[PDB]
Amino acid sequence: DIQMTQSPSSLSASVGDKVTITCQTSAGYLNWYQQRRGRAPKLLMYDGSRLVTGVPSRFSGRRWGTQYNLTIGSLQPEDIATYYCQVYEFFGPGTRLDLKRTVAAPSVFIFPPSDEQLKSGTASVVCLLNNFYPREAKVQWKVDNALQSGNSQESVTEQDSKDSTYSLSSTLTLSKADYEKHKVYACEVTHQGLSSPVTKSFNRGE
Amino acid sequence: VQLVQSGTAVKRPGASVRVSCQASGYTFTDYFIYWWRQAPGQGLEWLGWINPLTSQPSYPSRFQGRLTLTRDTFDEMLYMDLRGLRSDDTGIYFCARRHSDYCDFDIWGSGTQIIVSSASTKGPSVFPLAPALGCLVKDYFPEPVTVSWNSGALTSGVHTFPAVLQSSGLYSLSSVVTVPSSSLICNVNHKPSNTKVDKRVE
Amino acid sequence: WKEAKTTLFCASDAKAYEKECHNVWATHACVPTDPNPQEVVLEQVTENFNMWKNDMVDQMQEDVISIWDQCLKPCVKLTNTSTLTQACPKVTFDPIPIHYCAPAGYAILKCNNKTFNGKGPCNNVSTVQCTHGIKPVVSTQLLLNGSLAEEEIVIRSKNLRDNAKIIIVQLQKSVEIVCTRPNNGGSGSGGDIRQAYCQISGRNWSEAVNQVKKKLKEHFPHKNISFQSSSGGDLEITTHSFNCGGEFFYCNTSGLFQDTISNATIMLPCRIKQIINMWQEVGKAIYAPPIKGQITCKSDITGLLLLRDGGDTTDNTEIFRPSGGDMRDNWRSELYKYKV
Ligand SMILES: *[C@@H]1O[C@H](CO)[C@@H](O[C@@H]2O[C@H](CO)[C@@H](O[C@@H]3O[C@H](CO[C@H]4O[C@H](CO)[C@@H](O)[C@H](O)[C@@H]4O)[C@@H](O)[C@H](O[C@H]4O[C@H](CO)[C@@H](O)[C@H](O)[C@@H]4O[C@H]4O[C@H](CO)[C@@H](O)[C@H](O)[C@@H]4O)[C@@H]3O)[C@H](O)[C@H]2NC(C)=O)[C@H](O)[C@H]1NC(C)=O
Ligand SMILES: *[C@@H]1O[C@H](CO)[C@@H](O)[C@H](O)[C@H]1NC(C)=O
Ligand SMILES: *[C@@H]1O[C@H](CO)[C@@H](O)[C@H](O)[C@H]1NC(C)=O
Ligand SMILES: *[C@@H]1O[C@H](CO)[C@@H](O)[C@H](O)[C@H]1NC(C)=O
Ligand SMILES: *[C@@H]1O[C@H](CO)[C@@H](O)[C@H](O)[C@H]1NC(C)=O
Ligand SMILES: *[C@@H]1O[C@H](CO)[C@@H](O)[C@H](O)[C@H]1NC(C)=O
Ligand SMILES: *[C@@H]1O[C@H](CO)[C@@H](O)[C@H](O)[C@H]1NC(C)=O
Repeated sequence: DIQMTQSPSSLSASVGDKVTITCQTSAGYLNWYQQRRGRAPKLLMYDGSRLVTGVPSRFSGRRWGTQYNLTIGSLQPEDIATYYCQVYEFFGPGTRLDLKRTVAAPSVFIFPPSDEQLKSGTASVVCLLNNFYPREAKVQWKVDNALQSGNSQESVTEQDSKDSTYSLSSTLTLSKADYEKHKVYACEVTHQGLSSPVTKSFNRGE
Repeated sequence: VQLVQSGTAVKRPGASVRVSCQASGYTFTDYFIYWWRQAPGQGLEWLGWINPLTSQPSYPSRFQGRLTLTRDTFDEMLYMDLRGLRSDDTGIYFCARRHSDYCDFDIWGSGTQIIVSSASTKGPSVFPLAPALGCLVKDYFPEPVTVSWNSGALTSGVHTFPAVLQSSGLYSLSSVVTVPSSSLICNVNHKPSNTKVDKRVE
Repeated sequence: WKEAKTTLFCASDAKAYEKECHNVWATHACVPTDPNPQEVVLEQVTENFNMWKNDMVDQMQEDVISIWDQCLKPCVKLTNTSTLTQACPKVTFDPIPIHYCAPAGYAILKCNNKTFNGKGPCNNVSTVQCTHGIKPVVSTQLLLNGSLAEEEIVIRSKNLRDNAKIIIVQLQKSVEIVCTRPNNGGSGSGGDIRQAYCQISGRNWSEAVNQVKKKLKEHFPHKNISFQSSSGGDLEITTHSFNCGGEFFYCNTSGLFQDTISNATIMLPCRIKQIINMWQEVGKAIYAPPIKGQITCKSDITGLLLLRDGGDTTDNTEIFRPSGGDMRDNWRSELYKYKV
C-alpha cells in the first residue's frame, strides 16, 4: 500500500506570507485538498502539479521524486484552514494553518464542583486555559499526586477573530464517593509560552 | 454536478444506520463514489468505494462486514449502511465523486452527521464554576445550546466552549468569561426541550 | 503505422441453414472467414499498445449487445425511463467464434510477444487482416472459452496500485468446469426446476490457483496472496454468472475462491434466475422459466477477473476477490493483443 507523511503537523502565517507544505508518498498520483471549518474538502490540484479550473493562480504545485510541495503565493484570510494531501484511498495526516500571532501563555484557572452537583451524585472539575497561542498545549489531571487517565475530556475554541487566542477546557468526572477519597486535585499545563510547566490546584476535600 | 447527503441521524449503540447521497447533473454510472468519515478534530478515514455501473463495492479490512455500500440507478442515489454501531462511529460522513484515473475527488457531499447514543431528549442541568467564572451546562440533548451573559449586556471576555459528547451519550459543555479582578449571570437557552435557565454565580 | 479509428466488420463460420441464434445474427451481419489468413511479421519494429483504451472492445460491446437483443428477449424490461412487456420466446443458444477484421485502407497489429501485459511497448509485432475467432462469452468472475496464454500466466492491470482497477488474469492451464441443471419431469410437478450445480476438479483448480498466486507475488513482493469470496455487490458478481443454453446460471463460488482448496472434486451450488441485472444497460430484465430436460455446459476456465482489497494492510496479506460485471473487460481479455 501507500506510506504517507505530512509535515509540518501545524503551521502559522499572516496575509501576504509564503506558505509551503509538503507530503511524501512511495506511491504516485497525489492530490491536494482544502478543508475549511465544518465543510467538505475542495479539490485544489490533481497529480500534485496540475491545477483544477476555478482555483486561483495564488496556488501552484511542484513535486520532485518522492516529495510533493504545495505553495501559496500570497495568503488571504480565506486560505486559513486545514490542507490534506491524498493518494488513491489514503488521505494524509493533515496540516492546519492558523494566523500568526505573538506567542502568548495560557492564563490558568480551576473551578471546583458545585455543591448542588455533588448532591446529584456526579463530581465535575474544570480547568481553563485562556487566550493562549499557539494551540498546542497538554493538560493532565493529578489526584493525590496520581496522574489520572480515562476520566478527562476537553474541548477547544477556534481562533478568536481579534484576540487570535484559543481557549481550552478540561473536565474531569468522578463518582461522588471517589472524590471524597482524594484530598488534592491539580491541573498541570505544558505550553511553549511557559518556561516551566504550570500547575494550579485546590488542595481541599471540600 | 452535485451530491446531496442525508440529514443528521441519531441511533442507539448496537443499532443500524443509513445515509444517502443523491447524484445530479452528471451521468451517474461513469464515476466511482468514495465514502469517507471524519470524527471531530480528526483526519479522514476510508469507508470504501462502490462502482455505480456494476454495483461492485470494496471495503477496508477494519470495517469488513459491518459496512455495506449499495446503489440505486433509478433514483441516482447512493447508500451507506453501517451496523453494530459502536461509540467511535460518531462523526461526519462524506461522499465524493472519483473524477478520473488520477483519483481526484472533485464533487463532494456536504457531509452527514451521525450521533451514537442511547436515545433521550434532555434539558441541561446547570452547575456554576466560581472564581474567571462561568456556567456549566451538563447532560443536555440535542444540539445546540445558546449561552449568553447578563442577557447580552456582557459581550466581551466570554467563552462558550464547543459541546462535546460524553460517555453517557449526553452533550456536556461549560461557558464562562473573564471579569475585572476588582469587579465583584448566564442566559442559557436550550430550544429543543423548552428549557431557558439563567443561573447565578456566587 | 498510424493510430486509427474506424468501423470494422466481422467474419464468422455462420451457416445459413442454422437455427442457432448466434449464426442467424452472424450469417446476416458477418462475411465468411477469409480462407487463407495472411500474417506479415516485421523483423525489427516496436509500437505501444493500450488494451484498456481500445475502440475494438467498445465495438464488440455494441455487437454482443446487439446479439443478445435478437436472441434473449426478456418478458419484461425495466430501466430508469422505460417499462417494456413483450413476447419472450426461448431460443437455441451457443457462442460461435467471431473474427474481427479491418476494412480497406486499414490493418491490424498483433503482439506476438508471449508475455505481453497489454500496456506499453512490444518489441515484436505482426499484421493480419482478421483477428482469431473469439466467442462472445458473457460471464463474471471466471473467463470461459477464451484463448489461452502460450508460455506463462499473465497479469493484466491498468494500475495494480489502483485497487479499483480490475485485474484480468490469463491462464496457461485451462481448468474444465461443468455446470448442469439435471433433467426432471415438467414445471408442474413437485420438482424444483431451477436447482443446478457445477463440478470442478479440486486438484486442478487448487493447483492452478497456486500458479496464479505465484504470478501475483511477483508483482507484490514480500506479501502473502489470499483468495476470498466476493466482498459483495449484485448477484451477478458475487456468483459465477453466465448464460448456458439460453438460461441464466448463477453459480456460488465460495468453494473456489478459498485459500486452502481440497483435492477431491468440488460441487458448486447454482440457481437459474429469471430476474437478472442487465450488463448491456443499467436495468432489470425478467425471463421465462427454464426449459425441460438436462442443461449442461462443459466449459474451460482460461482467465479470471480479480479485485484486490484496498486500505491499510492488516497482516501483510494482499487479498484478491472475484469480480466482474463490465463485459468490456471480458472482451479486453481477448482483444488486448490487437490494435488498429
Ligand atoms: C463453451 O465451449 C464449449 C466447448 O468449446 C461448449 O461446449 C459445446 O456445447 C454445445 C452445445 O451448446 C455442444 O454442441 C451440442 O452437442 C449436442 C450433443 O451432440 C452429440 O450428441 C448428438 C446426439 O447423439 C449427436 O447427433 C451429435 O453428433 C453429438 O455426438 C447436440 O445435441 C447439440 O445440438 C443442438 O444445437 C445445434 C445448434 O448449435 C442444433 O442445430 C441441434 O439441432 C441441436 O439443437 C436441438 O436441441 C435444442 C435444445 O434441446 C432444441 O432447441 C433444438 O430444437 C434442437 O432440437 C449441440 O450441437 C458441443 O458439443 C460442445 N462442445 C464440445 C467441444 O464438447 C460450450 O457450449 C461453450 N459455452 C458457451 C456459453 O459458449
Ligand atoms: C519543498 O519545500 C521544502 C520546504 O517546505 C523544501 O525544503 C524542499 O526542498 C522543497 N522540495 C521541492 C521538491 O520543492
Ligand atoms: C515474434 O514472436 C514469434 C513467437 O511469438 C516468433 O515466431 C517470431 O519470429 C517473432 N518475430 C520477430 C520479428 O521477433
Ligand atoms: C514482452 O513484453 C514484456 C512486457 O509485457 C516485456 O517486459 C518483455 O521484454 C517482452 N519480451 C519480448 C521477447 O518481446
Ligand atoms: C486434472 O488435470 C489433469 C491435467 O492437468 C487432467 O488430466 C485430469 O483429468 C484432471 N482431473 C480431473 C479430476 O478432472
Ligand atoms: C455461497 O455459498 C456458501 C456455501 O456454498 C455460503 O456459505 C455463502 O453464504 C454463499 N454466498 C452467497 C452470496 O451465495
Ligand atoms: C491434498 O491437499 C493438500 C492441501 O489441501 C496437499 O498438501 C496434498 O498434497 C494434497 N494431496 C494430493 C495427493 O495432491
